[PDB]
Amino acid sequence: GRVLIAGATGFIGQFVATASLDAHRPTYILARFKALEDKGAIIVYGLINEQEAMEKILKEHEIDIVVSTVGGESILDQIALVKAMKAVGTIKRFLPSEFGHDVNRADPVEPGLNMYREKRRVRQLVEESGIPFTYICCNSIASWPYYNNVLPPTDFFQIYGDGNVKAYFVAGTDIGKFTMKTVDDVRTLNKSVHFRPSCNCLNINELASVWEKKIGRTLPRVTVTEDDLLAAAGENIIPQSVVAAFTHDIFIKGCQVNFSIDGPEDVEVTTLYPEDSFRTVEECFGEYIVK
Ligand SMILES: NC(=O)C1=CN([C@@H]2O[C@H](COP(=O)(O)OP(=O)(O)OC[C@H]3O[C@@H](n4cnc5c(N)ncnc54)[C@H](OP(=O)(O)O)[C@@H]3O)[C@@H](O)[C@H]2O)C=CC1
Repeated sequence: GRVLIAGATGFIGQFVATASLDAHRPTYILARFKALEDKGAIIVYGLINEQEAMEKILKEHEIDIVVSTVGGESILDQIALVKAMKAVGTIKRFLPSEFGHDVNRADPVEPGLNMYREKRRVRQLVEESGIPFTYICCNSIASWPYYNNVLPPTDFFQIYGDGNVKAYFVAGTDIGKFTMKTVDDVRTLNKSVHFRPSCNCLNINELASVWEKKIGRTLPRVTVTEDDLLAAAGENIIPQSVVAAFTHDIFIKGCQVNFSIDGPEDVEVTTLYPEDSFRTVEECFGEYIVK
């Protein structure tokens, strides 16, 4: 199947585009990069918010799989993309711009809640339009989780709340690799795919300690309270306050870990692809040290 990726120069999109090419999939990358092209990508021109233009591309290039990685501020640009895929009727799988939490289960404060409102709206449209779908709920990219946003700190650690709430951290390269595995898997059709690598389930205190090992010394630790984060969210400064709201949901409320994925509409990456190891946080934090 031919893959079209929208947002391939984006933060997440670069990993997904690169993984697709590595897997020897025919990959088309939508342009409003040199490394992408050298690796085999075909560049096509347009914007996902122009319905007619998208219908043309999907038809002319015989696209089977569409993956959108547009940013938090462009979620509703996908509305015209969904109408376009419904029109051409030949799409075998659509992955919207999801790449985070389960937007149905999580309940962040504003203004994070508005972004989830928009992603839910796109899901409703996808499902009513009968387009086959996969929702990538891949939790947190493996990084230092700065409340407003590279590298982890070298002065002091800001620890949210008790620093004892677990989250899942996934290498950008693993986000890409495992995402592309799902696009034509029978087991991920019309499912949410959750990324729960058991070795990468860490709290902020454990993240700090991993980093302390890498830098060969300790830093003081200071508390950033729940109210500190809610005050930052309450400023409604975009996109910083959005990240503050998500930080509160993850590290104060436990949103990544506080639900079962046992039901028929949820699958989990490590059980789908057994004996296929995720990179560790130790490993990722090791490559920052090469700078
Ligand atoms: N799990 C995690 O830790 C994280 C997850 N997220 C999620 O990942 C998703 C991707 O966001 P992130 O990588 O920051 O996105 P970026 O802002 O880094 O990249 C967005 C990409 O979308 C392209 N784009 C935007 N609008 C259009 C359009 N109308 N038509 C065609 N292309 C368009 C942009 O192109 P251009 O530059 O030309 O405008 C850009 O290449 C979001 O849903 C976000 O919520 C993102 C970061 C952290």
